[PDB]
Amino acid sequence: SCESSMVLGYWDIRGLAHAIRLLLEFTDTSYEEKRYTCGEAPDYDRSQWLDVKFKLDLDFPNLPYLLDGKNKITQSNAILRYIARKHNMCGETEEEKIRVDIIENQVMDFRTQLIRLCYSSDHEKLKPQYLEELPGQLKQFSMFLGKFSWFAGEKLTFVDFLTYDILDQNRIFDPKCLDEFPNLKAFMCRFEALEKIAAYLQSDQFCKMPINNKMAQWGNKPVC
Amino acid sequence: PMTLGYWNIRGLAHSIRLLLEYTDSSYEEKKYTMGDAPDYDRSQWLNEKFKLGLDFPNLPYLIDGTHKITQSNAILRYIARKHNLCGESEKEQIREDILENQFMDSRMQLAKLCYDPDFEKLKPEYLQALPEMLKLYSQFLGKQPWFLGDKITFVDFIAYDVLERNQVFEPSCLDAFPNLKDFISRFEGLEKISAYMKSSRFLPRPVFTKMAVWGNK
Repeated sequence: SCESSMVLGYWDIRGLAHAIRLLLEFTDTSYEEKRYTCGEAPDYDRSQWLDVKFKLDLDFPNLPYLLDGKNKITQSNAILRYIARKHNMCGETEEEKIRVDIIENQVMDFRTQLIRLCYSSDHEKLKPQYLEELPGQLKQFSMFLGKFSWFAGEKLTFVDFLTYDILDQNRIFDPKCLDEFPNLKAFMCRFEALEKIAAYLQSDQFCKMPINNKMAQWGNKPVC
Repeated sequence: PMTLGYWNIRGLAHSIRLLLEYTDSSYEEKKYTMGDAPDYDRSQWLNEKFKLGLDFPNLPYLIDGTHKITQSNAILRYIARKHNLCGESEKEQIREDILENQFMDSRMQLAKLCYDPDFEKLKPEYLQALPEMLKLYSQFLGKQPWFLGDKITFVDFIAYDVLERNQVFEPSCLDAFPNLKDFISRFEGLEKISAYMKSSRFLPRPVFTKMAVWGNK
């Protein structure tokens, strides 16, 4: 077998590693996972990471990180691109590549706003603003997707895993958001229907993972 | 020819303009002006924003024939591929990906600082942390001429922008790292770059939009 057992290191949180875990699962990539715990008390003790931080031989110590033998990667999009590239899950044609590159950076812009909103102490007063602006962003994703099966056109690429993650989080924040967009809703089902994804989504550990880290003003606790 | 639309600012368009010049791509720029008054009037963009036919309306944007691309990294990767200025081997590609993201990180770090009202008190916080940042980039570069090895790729244009920009923010920052200081020199020393830098189309400053606490205008 492949038996790579590449180690994925990140917090004991869904967060950024969610799209990576899903990609690994989907592509049957043999991996070992290393989860870092955080402090729950006012002093969010993250020493568990800091102790080994400078001992992993990473060029830019960060989380998540992936150690695949001689290849040690950091930065989420670099990890996704890496694994995906190995399974040809990137755009093949110039047109598909362009779409992939736009999506990758676009979901980054989207996710950032959400993270900011969820972690901020002003989360509540800011909440309405995010919501009143939400349909506009979802609108653009629906318009971009159109009649395609995947965001890259008719080919599943890493960007679908990214898009799913952020649309899911928003779905959790406001279940009704995707309703006026039957286009997106079809995408979500089609993605969760993939054998590897479906199995993982029903998995025990998956259910016990918080959306965001303990210091987040939202999603810091395990949900269903 | 190609059209590049962005504010009349250095900002996120810097790396793109440089890349375009280096590759001798025929292009025209559509610069947008922002209001100076309390109302930083962005109508010049907004009034045209949705009439361009972009899937995700945003600045900067590049229109190449039927291709309408947005997002800095997507525009750079497009022109790069168009001129073969990308990493080929998996190793180069890994460096390219980590660096692209890593450099965006640094960019946003400075940006937020310069736009945050508490700039005065936050500046020191940034300055003392800066060295460790540059250390990692210096080490990564090593004794190589360019970040991806011997061949200059699009990643170097992102590098130049963020490193050079930090140097204007604090001239002595790159002194302790001669490695990085020589990079800037070598880059500006490229025939097409130096020529462009003599051109009136340069626009090295302002760094940020008029509403930034530092490097505005």
